[PDB]
Amino acid sequence: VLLQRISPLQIDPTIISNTMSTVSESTTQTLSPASSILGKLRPSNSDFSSFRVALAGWLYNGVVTTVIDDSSYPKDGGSVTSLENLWDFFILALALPLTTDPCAPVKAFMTLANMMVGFETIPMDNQIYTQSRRASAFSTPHTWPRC
Amino acid sequence: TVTSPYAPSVNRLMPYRISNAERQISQIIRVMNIGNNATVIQPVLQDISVLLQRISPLQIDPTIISNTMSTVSESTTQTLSPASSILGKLRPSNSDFSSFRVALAGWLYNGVVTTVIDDSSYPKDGGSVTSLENLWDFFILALALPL
Amino acid sequence: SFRVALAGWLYNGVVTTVIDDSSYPKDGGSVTSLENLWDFFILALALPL
Amino acid sequence: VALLSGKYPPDLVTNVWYADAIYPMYADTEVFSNLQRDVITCEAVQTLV
Amino acid sequence: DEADDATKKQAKDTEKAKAQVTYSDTGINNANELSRSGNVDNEGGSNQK
Amino acid sequence: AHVASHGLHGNMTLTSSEIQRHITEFISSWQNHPIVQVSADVENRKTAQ
Amino acid sequence: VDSDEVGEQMEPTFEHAVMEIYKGIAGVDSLDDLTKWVLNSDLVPHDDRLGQLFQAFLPLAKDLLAPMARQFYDNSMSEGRLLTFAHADSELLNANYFGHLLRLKIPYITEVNLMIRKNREGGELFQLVLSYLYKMYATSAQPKWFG
Amino acid sequence: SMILTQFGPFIESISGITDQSNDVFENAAKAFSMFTRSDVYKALDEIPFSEDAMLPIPPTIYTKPSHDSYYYIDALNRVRRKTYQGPDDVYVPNCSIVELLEPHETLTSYGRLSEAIENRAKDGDSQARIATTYGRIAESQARQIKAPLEKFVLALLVAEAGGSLYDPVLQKYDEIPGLSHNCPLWCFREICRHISGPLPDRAPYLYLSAGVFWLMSPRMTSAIPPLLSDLVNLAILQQTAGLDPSLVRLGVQICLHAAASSSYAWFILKTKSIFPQNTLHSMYESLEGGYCPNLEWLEPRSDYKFMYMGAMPLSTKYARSAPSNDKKARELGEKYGLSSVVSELRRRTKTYSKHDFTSVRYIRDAMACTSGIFLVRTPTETVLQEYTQSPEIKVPIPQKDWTGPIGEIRILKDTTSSIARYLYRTWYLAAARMAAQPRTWDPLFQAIMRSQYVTARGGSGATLRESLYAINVSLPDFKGLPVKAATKIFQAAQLANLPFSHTSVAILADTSMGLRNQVQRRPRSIMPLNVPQQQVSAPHTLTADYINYHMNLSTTVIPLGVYASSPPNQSINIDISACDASITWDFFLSVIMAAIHEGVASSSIGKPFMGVPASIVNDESVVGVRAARPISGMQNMIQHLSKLYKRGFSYRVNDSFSPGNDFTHMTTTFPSGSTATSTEHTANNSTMMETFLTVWGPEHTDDPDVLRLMKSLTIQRNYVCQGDDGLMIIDGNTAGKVNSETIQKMLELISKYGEEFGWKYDIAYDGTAEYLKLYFIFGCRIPNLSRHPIVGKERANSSAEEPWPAILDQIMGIFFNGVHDGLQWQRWIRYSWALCCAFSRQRTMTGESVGYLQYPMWSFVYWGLPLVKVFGSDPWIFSWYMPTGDLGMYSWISLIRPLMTRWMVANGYVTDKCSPVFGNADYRKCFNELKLYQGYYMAQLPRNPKKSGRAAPREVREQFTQALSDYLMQNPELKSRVLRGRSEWEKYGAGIIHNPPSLFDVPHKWYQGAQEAATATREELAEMDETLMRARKHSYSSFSKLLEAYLLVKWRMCEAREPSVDLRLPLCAGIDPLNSDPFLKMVSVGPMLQSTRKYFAQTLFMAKTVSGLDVNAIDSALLRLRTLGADKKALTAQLLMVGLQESEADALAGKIMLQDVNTVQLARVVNLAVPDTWMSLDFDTMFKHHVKLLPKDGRHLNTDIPPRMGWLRAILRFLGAGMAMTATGVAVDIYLEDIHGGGRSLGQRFMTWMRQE
Amino acid sequence: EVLLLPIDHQPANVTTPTLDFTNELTNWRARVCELMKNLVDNQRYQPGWTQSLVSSMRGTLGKLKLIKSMTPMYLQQLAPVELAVIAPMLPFPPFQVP
Amino acid sequence: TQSLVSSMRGTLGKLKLIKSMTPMYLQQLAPVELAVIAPMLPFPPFQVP
Repeated sequence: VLLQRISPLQIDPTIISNTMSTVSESTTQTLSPASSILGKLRPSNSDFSSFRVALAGWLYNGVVTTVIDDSSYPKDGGSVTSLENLWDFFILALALPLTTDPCAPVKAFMTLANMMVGFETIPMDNQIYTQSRRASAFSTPHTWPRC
Repeated sequence: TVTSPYAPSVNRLMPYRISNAERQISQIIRVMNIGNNATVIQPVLQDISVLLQRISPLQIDPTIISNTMSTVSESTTQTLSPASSILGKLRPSNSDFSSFRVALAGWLYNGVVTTVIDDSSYPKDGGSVTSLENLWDFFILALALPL
Repeated sequence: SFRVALAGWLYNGVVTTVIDDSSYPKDGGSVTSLENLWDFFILALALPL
Repeated sequence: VALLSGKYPPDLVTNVWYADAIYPMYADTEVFSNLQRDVITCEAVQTLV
Repeated sequence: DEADDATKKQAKDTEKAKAQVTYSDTGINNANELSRSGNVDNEGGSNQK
Repeated sequence: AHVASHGLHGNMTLTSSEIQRHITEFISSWQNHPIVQVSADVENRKTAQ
Repeated sequence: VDSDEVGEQMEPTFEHAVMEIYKGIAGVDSLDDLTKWVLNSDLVPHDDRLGQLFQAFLPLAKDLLAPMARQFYDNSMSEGRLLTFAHADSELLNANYFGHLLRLKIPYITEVNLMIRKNREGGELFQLVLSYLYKMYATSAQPKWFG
Repeated sequence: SMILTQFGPFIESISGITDQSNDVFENAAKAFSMFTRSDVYKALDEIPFSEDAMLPIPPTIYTKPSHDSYYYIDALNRVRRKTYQGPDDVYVPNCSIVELLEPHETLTSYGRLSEAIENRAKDGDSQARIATTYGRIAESQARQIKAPLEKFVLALLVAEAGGSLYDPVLQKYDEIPGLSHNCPLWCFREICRHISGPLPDRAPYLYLSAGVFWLMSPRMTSAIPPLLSDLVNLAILQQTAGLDPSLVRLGVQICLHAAASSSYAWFILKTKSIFPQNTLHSMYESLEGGYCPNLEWLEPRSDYKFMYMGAMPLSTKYARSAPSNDKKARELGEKYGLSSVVSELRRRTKTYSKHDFTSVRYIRDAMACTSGIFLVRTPTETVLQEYTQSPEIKVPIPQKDWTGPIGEIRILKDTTSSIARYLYRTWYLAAARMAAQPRTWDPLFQAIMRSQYVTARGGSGATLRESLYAINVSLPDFKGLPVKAATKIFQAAQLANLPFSHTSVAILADTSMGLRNQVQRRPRSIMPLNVPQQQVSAPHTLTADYINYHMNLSTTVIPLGVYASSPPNQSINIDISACDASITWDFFLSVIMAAIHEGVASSSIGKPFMGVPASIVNDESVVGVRAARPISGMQNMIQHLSKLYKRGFSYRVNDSFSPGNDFTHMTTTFPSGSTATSTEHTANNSTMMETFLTVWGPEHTDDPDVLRLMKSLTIQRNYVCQGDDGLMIIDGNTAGKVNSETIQKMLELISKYGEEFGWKYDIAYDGTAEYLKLYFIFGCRIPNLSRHPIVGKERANSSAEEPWPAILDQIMGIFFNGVHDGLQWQRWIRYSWALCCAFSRQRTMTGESVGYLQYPMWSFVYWGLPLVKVFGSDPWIFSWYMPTGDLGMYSWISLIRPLMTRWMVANGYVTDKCSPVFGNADYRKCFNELKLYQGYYMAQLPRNPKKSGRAAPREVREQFTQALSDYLMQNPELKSRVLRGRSEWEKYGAGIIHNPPSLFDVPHKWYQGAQEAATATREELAEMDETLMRARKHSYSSFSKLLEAYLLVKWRMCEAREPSVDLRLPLCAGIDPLNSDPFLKMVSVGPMLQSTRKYFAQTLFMAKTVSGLDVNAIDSALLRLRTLGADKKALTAQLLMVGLQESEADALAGKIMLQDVNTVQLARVVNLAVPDTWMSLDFDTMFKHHVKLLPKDGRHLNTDIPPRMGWLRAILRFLGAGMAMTATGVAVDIYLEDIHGGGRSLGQRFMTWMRQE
Repeated sequence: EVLLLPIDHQPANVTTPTLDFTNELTNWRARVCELMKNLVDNQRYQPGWTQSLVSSMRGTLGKLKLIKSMTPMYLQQLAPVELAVIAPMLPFPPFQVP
Repeated sequence: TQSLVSSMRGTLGKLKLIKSMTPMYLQQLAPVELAVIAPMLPFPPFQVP
């Protein structure tokens, strides 16, 4: 609330539609990436209180460790051929550097490794934390793979 | 686990142990009874089928393939739809899904029962490889045969 | 239960004292299920009496 | 269809699930009676010859 | 049954519905348990008459 | 289907015959089903044995 | 209105209906044995004995008291507005007592007043036990300070 | 033969023999109206009977004592009935009605009460008050009937005398018996003959809007109309559903013994569990085979999504392991002298052991043969019976376990041995993470929830305005406005400017009693609350909705019970007797308010809610010291709710049936009508079952069996509850059915749980399942036919009834109720024709002219009446699954259109203009001669139109609208968003829609909705009458624009679909090869297998999709603007009418363009809707898989669609589905024959239709 | 003391099994699907479609190859274990030709 | 079908080059404001590197 009172930025409410108005495609295509992310993210003005909280956790990395829940993750492993899961990966790849957990790089790595399972495999740690393990599971220094 | 007491017995009597010859003779009697009778082995096989439906942690969830075929992309003016065609063709017969568990239970008996697929799944002399109908038919049957 | 556990030390030679099966973890249990972790704690703290 | 679509529970532990699912069928003594049935079968056919 | 009887009296004297210190329904098998019943005489026979 | 092919296609009209030709095709589709031709609920003193 | 103006007009004289309670438990079978049996012999009661007594006491406390007290309170409503004292507020609540009820208390201790009062009906411990039962049947509201 | 003489042609116009013309239908209506009651009963005496209908009737029904010993007077001057057999014995007796009447002026042997009794009653004569109470309650009991019963009987006669009926599926006549076999008709006319006697009149009473009149024979009893209603109910339900004659003899024996009793309705209430207990609750003792469904409640345990695994054969280990039913059922049969009927039922129930259509049919017959009256009693008797109850809290919380209070509320210590700690913890955590989400902090959501309690029969506005008069504020009365005094909108309007601390006293007023009646149940009593206490009761229902959607998330239908009753699984039906008399402040509301006060207390520090500011109280909670800590707005509202629920409720009581008995009293029951009612009840059921399964189970048993059971039986997997009912799901293990004895030990333990802290779990373990009064056996639904009676209508008030243009609509409702259950269709549809034509003509009394108001059949055919045989076609040609509108109209007209044209050139009406739809034949002459157009356009005329019309003063309405908008506002940021959107709309979006749905028409819409209860009589009714007359005389050109746009589309059917389910399984009762059509549709199409609240909630495009203004209009208007060009800023302006925040509103308006919507979405564009009959069936299957374009002939260049505007595909699927399914037989797949204009010209015509609204 | 299986079996060492794509069945689906891709890419026998349909075919088949289904994992390394668990508790004992 | 390829690449590039003052806010002004705030706290800062 205090950073809302002092900080000089607000919503520019119409960027996400003014830009991405000028996207060009046919109407014959069944799936529209523009409308996909443009209705899959919602600005909604209440996101900013969460944003100023995420900014404010930097003062107390020691006692609170802000992370991202399971419900914002693709919750199935996703698919690279799936456009909406690709956009979900885009949202996470932007979001994840702002939090204060020490394991955000391997979150960003194993999210994409969840995104493609079947195009390849990578050498890993064990038979428990394999490539199809949930992205949020690691969250610790030792679960960082040698890969 | 099961528990038996380690104590001095009260000298009871459970008559159950036999040799292998009696079991083999009883196998001969039962198979001789069952010989060339189609509708006799089928309730036993169905009993093992419903028993395996009881025991298994696996739940057949056929909507997930509709979920993943919802995100494929194509044009609209092209009116041969492979995704909608395979959703219609992947719709089974009169809501049966027992046949998989029955086929899985049929591995217990080859010497009396040879589980073959129906001739009705074969695409009715239609071998037209341009017919995407027949092409999805070949795909379905080619996955189904090694079971 | 605490006092009869403290009391069975006297009369070990006729009656013994055990913990029931009902306070154990159900059906084995995994080291992932947090309730079974705490149940292992409760059991392992209760057993040396 | 059953080949292409298959789903586990989100939190399944094998020894837990198979313990709960395999235990209550073993309170049945149905298998033991067929042994004595086969005894009487073999004794009857040797008696017959 | 005597474990059930002393268990019910234990529940009556703890004044709770479940006797917490119960004498039966443990996980410890006691199928070779024998008490001094009136079925047997001193010679070791039945007491029907 | 051949007499209906002699029926002119653009002048389809509901008749009772038009109802029950689809009834016959439906019943034949149910009859040619691979499971219901062999499944039957009642035993025969042999299968029950 | 005295607290037992409704309590004295029972043709069984309701105190003589709670003098009946000693046969609910086979080992009790006497009123003085009941008064010895509920208390821990320090004039603090057993929790369990008093709980079982309330288990027996509540059907006598509800089944007749609420209808006939509603009758008495409606008869008093027919003749003027008054000041009606009683104990155990839910008596005034289930018997649909119209009017402002408020829950007050003395700035004193009351149980030793129960123990000093001579020539009261029943035993000297009977009064204390019954007083405990009255404060059981009461709710958990504000005592609100009679001043 | 008499009705044969007047209905020579008509009775086979509707039995599939001769062609149905219009003229004979109106001749039939003439003969229907020009008719009387002596003709009724001489038609009844005309028929003979065939020696199975006859039964002896005891004369002890008739000679009866007086009502003088039945009532008495309260000490506080209230009339009250003296009880004779239990405290339930409080009703109307069948006695002494002859001597309380004065004969009518222009009638001879009928009449009404003498008035001097009521003069003395208004003077206070005691016996006169008793007499007028008895007379008016008998008036009320006879008031419960929709229509004259005689016309129902005559519809039975004119339908039934057509005889046997051919079936086009089975190629046979039916084998149901005719008139000469029913005990209800013969016994009915026997009762009327003996009661009337040799007197010249015959009808024992006449129904009238002004009130029922009685016949004066000395043997007349007062409870004869419900007996006659039960007779005519069973009289219909034989010959319209195929009941056997024997169980109807049983049911009428029950009814005659009921009318012979002391009081009728008391015996009916106590008798209601004979047909289920001896047939349903004892069925399938030892089976041998059958076929049961195989379902699976899937892995998301709140999805209500079902994959039907197919049929499964049965085995003898699936016998009834439920406990015995001998003792209590035979004691019930002995207790009321009815051992014979119980012995017969327990005989014949044993005789069935095969799960087929016959056994489930017999269970359907047993369910149907019970009574269907409405239990009517005096309102004072209700509010002194059920509102005088307190729960039995045997183990309360000890007083040592609460802290020092904070304000009014003490807090639980957490080291408390009582059970309520877990309840405290659940509501604590739920309030905490409820206030943690910012979705509660949307001010638009604030406006939604403030608008939310503008529903649910708001009353007590009088007591609000005089309590507000007592607390000394100035008051706008708004003189000269029609309805407003009886409105909750006025309640909100008076407190649109007022401070909270100046209104906190006014939440202490009393509460009005609104009454309803039920089928075989005691009359429920809804109550409203005034708007400040409905306003302050918010965070309670916030956390309740949180529990029911997030935490325990149990429920808010049909294959729920199909899964529960499936044989290896086992169900337990758990109710409570009288839920609302249990939630008191003693054990619940103290803990509830403490936990909702403290759960928010971490997140709430200085937050204000709308309306309420902050405050401060002290606490003894830090008992060594005492301080005072400030209080936030959540805690302020909870602090105000605390004294209201702690105090008790005051209820005003005023009836119309006892002369001036007004009183208020204290009652500690939570109200049945509130926003926080049902959700809180569900949350409490779920939490108590959770506390059970968590701690209270293994704390109170011995064996490992029941505890080893209940470890695996948590609420997230096995429990569902909605208010009254709860339900176990007991999973069948690998050994099959769970052992029963463990379950009986468990359920007596649940009964202990009920009795020990103020509950009463009505536990019913029976091997079957009920849920929301829907019965399921072995995965087969039972249509209960008692709870949809044809004749009865609940009228708990003696207020005069609305005239003729809506009784016909309730006949339509009777038809749809008969549709949704498994009734014999040959004999249901023809009887529906009989009723439908029986209520056609009206015989007005307008000035200077005797006017006749006549509907043609075609209005009803527009409303979904299936035609039997039209234009020389085959009889019984299509089904009743037609969508009741232009869709179904189109469907059956386009099935038969070339046969139509051949009938057109017969009796030659030819004009050389080759129409694209009928060719050489015309349409304008004949369809007006047949008055196809007249009925077709009369169907869209609005019915029962009451209007304001008085030209009220505009300034006082304008300040009323302003006060209403002030009530609509709490934040002017809402006003900023919507006025900004109005500016954007007046820039761009205005014009091309002709009707924007907005949020400031919503005060105008609230006024328009508030002005619909004036019940004014003369002028607008005369305007509706002349509107119908000028609609009748007006000759018409062509059809609707929707229908003319549809008539270019053709189709082509071939290859009936593969089967969906196995036919050898009984899916629902009453459907089989014998009930050929709807069963065959059920087999071909397949059942829905969804809850459909979830599925149709997926359809609504807005996320929360609530505003108070029919959000379907929002989404439909958005999609109309989408297809009609309209650059993005106009779409945002249409959404800024709602005004979400404009940033995500801009985002949603950007999304709507490029995303391809669901098929069901585009229905609302063209104002299409799925009709009610289809949700039993699985529809989405045959939409997105079977109706299709690019037919099997190939492509045609007329079967083309342009690349833009592919919204047509949905509507082509809808119309093809309607054509594929309205016909009888299998739902055949349907292919597109060409559309005659091209998709461009066709969709251009739809553009031109949507140019207007 | 032998259950003759038709498909390859090995036991899983984990107790919380999750997805991988290495068995005969997932291999088999991948094999028949990539061969279906060779069918649609056969240049002298099927060029007579539209390229939009060809790319939609390739996308549908590639997704159908990389579908996520626990059925082949179950059938390999879970199901014969409980087949062995059940197999003696039968009224009709097994009867197997090699 | 290559139009979605082209529109994907265009959506990516334009989404890369959207304007937003937020990154430079975080890079220049927000730690300055945060440092100005940081002593005026009831709960003084407490960091782990």
